[PDB]
Amino acid sequence: TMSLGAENSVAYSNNSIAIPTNFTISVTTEILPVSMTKTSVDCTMYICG
Amino acid sequence: KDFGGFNFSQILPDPSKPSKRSPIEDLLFNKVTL
Repeated sequence: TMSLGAENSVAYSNNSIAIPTNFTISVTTEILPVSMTKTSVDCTMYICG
Repeated sequence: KDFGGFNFSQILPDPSKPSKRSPIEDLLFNKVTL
């Protein structure tokens, strides 16, 4: 049965905050299709020829 | 649940029932009939 991810119960108190010290610059990628091939089928040559 | 006075009890899951859903998620499942 699938795991939905790790369990990370975070330390919420009423007066404690977490603040970053360092950072990472991360480059992710994302692929999007924008176009198809421009096919075109004539009926008359297809159905009859 | 000490969130400064805010009461997220209607949206947090209810452990004292099965399926572990919030009250609002309970009424959302009971009000939609397949």
